[PDB]
Amino acid sequence: TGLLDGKRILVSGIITDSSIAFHIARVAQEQGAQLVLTGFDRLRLIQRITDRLPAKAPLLELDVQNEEHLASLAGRVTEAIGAGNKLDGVVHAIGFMPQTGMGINPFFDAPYADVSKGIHISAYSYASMAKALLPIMNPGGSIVGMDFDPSRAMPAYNWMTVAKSALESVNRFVAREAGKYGVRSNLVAAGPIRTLAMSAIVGGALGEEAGAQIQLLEEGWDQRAPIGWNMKDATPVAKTVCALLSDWLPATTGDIIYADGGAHTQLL
Amino acid sequence: TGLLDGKRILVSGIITDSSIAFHIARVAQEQGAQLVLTGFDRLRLIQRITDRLPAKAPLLELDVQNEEHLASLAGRVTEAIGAGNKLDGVVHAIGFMPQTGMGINPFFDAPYADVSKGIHISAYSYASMAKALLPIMNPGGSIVGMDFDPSRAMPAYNWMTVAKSALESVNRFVAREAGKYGVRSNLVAAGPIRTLAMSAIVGGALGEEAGAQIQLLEEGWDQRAPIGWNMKDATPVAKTVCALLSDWLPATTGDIIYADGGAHTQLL
Amino acid sequence: TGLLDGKRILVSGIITDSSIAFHIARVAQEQGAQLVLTGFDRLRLIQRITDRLPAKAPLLELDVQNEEHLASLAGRVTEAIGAGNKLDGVVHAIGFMPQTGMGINPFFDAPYADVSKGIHISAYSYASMAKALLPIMNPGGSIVGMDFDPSRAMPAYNWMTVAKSALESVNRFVAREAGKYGVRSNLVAAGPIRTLAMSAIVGGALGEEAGAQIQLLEEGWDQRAPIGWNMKDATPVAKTVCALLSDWLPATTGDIIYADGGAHTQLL
Amino acid sequence: TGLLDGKRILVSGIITDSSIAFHIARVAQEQGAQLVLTGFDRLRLIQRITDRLPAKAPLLELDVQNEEHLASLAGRVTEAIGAGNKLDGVVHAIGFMPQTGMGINPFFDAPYADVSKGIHISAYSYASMAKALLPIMNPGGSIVGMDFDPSRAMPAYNWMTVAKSALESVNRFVAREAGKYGVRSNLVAAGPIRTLAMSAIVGGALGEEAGAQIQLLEEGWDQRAPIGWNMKDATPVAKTVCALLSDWLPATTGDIIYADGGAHTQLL
Repeated sequence: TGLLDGKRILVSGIITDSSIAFHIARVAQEQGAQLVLTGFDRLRLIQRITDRLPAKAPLLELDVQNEEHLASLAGRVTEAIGAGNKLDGVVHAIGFMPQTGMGINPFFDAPYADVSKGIHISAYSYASMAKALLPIMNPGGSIVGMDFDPSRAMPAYNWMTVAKSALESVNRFVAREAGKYGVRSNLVAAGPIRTLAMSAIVGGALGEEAGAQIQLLEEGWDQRAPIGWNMKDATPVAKTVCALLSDWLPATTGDIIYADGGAHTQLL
Repeated sequence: TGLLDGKRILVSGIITDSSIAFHIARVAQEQGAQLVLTGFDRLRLIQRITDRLPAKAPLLELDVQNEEHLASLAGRVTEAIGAGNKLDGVVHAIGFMPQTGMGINPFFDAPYADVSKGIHISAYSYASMAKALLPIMNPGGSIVGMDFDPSRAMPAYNWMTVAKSALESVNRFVAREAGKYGVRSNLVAAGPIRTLAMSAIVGGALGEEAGAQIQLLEEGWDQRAPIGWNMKDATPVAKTVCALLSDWLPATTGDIIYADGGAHTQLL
Repeated sequence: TGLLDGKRILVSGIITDSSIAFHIARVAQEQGAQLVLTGFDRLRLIQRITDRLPAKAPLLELDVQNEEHLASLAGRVTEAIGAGNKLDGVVHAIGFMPQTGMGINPFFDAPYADVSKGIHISAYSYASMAKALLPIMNPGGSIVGMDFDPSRAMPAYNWMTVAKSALESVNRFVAREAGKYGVRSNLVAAGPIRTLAMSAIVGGALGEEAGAQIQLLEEGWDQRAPIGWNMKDATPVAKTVCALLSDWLPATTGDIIYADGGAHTQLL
Repeated sequence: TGLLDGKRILVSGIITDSSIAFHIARVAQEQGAQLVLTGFDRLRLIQRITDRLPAKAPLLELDVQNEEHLASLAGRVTEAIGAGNKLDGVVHAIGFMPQTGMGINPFFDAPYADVSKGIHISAYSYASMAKALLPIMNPGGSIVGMDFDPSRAMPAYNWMTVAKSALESVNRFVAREAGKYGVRSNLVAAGPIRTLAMSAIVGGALGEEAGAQIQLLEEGWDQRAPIGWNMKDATPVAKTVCALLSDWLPATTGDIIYADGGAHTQLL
């Protein structure tokens, strides 16, 4: 059976088999969910890099900045899951901020064009995935986005934090649209997960000054977290997203679940 | 198979079979948990109630304000669960504020003795129960208290709100103690549930003024909750506690999960 | 005498004489501030309106979306205030959301173009103005923007709420930059004031259907506010901004001061 | 002239001359306020300290744990300020947790009688004084308590933190009551300041480990604070308290002003 047994869940954001979305997809399939995966205009690129999930899953093209991809999402999901089936779950794990908005570009030097793209994909596309999929979501259904607690400013994250503040705000509005469908909308605020993107940042692609800043932020999590924080382990975070996809948090929406080791709840 | 399968879980606070504790225990059992219940005083009267549970559970005595109680709990639990066995969960679902500090009475008119007693039971006993039980908890274990979001003042909850503020703060310190045991500590902040004392609040014993203030409270909650809020139904709360008791929020502690229909995320 | 004696303060966002900006600027002047005003699209109507102010203040053009206006702002402000003088205060009271992102229009129907513009104006420009003006601010300086508590979703406000969420996040990052200059950055989270966007999609008229939600929403401030809320009266919010522009809140930055009658502290 | 000119302000909790409390009174007097002061057992030692204040103030006796002191205070305050004179401000700067609930003693080991006493003095007495004093406050008045951000758990502060959480809640409720008199109630959430029992309770009289763990705690402020935090300067806090005592924050109540260098707004 498993936690998500029977549930039809669309999972966006997988880019690598170390993506938070990939582990979310993984844990979901292990828990019996039936997935529909999405990846940007690169349904063929997500093809190479996800033949690694426990079960096969239809993969669909979605560039969330593409209003056509969005108008047709519901259409192709249905095609994918079977006419007469609906989604039980939607995982939005799409986050992106041009590195001009997050990494060593001064916070002030991030062009709005880039911030705006960061917010399009990171925050707004949450409302657009909700708009696209809510009509093909079952009551008791669950939308989950990925958050990184922006409630305090932090070095390097910069405009991405801004985008996550925006996303949290968007989440409470999604929940209110979502609740007309009996659907809940929540975010999972993850502690830092050193994946493909994060390790190059800390590896100094976005330079010494930002890698340092991220490293020192990211190391504060484990010190802070009463239960610690392994940034190399997406599983706790994937399991939390699946808890949100399950029927075990039936009265939470508009909300944020911290899967951060309890870091956010401790000063030091 | 069940969410909580193979979990040993202490549930405190079942005083009647409608109190969220009862529902927690019930769902916990339906999820495959082996319960140790606590009660104090009317212990033969509490076993009459816990007899209405799906499964037998040892009922131990525990006045949470007391020590031949608290200091002996771990021992008595260990005897109840057996040599070699530890608890995976602790549920604190004890809330008491003398009615002088409740909705009927002016905020300024609650004596400290009563406030103090209400905080002892509702907040400080959370630390007490963690102190008592942590030694006999398994890593990955989970302590959950019951919260009623006190971040905004509400009339006709008065000092109880204050007690829940205190609880929330206690929860975060407990988490930091619990983490040393690999153990989570969280609060489930429930929407308003009618019991036999929060029921006896609205039922008549509060008189017009406090009964109307509480109904205005509870009705706005349903309005606010994007997925709605059912005053009468403890299940969503009970499931949430169980989520928390499960392995599915392994990265959450010091924290609060709002099982409140999302009301706290919406202004109207 | 006067809170703001000797202080030079840039006030942006005066479009009207009822606008929070107008009253901030008036209060600042009554308090002995020397103002610089900025404005954009109807600059001669603006000059008419800034006349209704106790003292004349130069109006400089400033389209916050215009990077060249921004790049030139300090030098114009400086020529306006005389060389060797720097600003002590900056008021950002610019907030705008294309009404696709507000009022009667779905949250889901706002094109991103519109959300992006509103966030540009409402949130990003706060960092823009900080960037433009920090170089010409005195230590002990203050930058204040206008917030509307977006911590909880509400009907109508929609994408403007999201932009206010972004703005609060923007503000904390701006504080971090501003602090280098010994400058504070804070937001005043105002209760609702009727002017030309919390009253021109309001207006007690865009249907007797969902105009009702917003009416419920907005009359909830006065009712929630322990000291009440007067929607017609920008003075208390203007005074709050002035306190932040003063030296009387010298240890507060990256922060939000709620000038809302304490409504957001109260659930009902 | 003066910020608080004409203001009759009662200030409680002056117990050292290095206090936030002592500096609130000093700054209040420098700003024209006529003070009334209160103290309890160490009455010679308090009358000594308050002599260090630039102006004479009546010192009245007030054990906030004493319902006779409280039910009486208003009469004595009137006696000292003169019949038909009301207070315009009340400052609650009474904070005390017995040692077992603070610093080095585990959080777990604090007996409730200590916790209860700390909460009585630190939180409940905020409602006590408001109740004692609201009847003799002017509309336009202002009650201010001293907070220390308890939103996240930190080492050492322990049950003091819990007390602070409770106070924050108490304040929101005080605002309800107070708002019936035209009176605001707010807390100033100060950064760590080094007092007398902070040249003891972190200076050199808790241990070696409680003058380096509270020190490590407290020095993260100045790191985090965008405009910095001087542990030794209670003036920014005293001034913030006076802002709140002034008419410059007329729309804020039930609230918390963070005079903490903006530290709570920033993660690293």
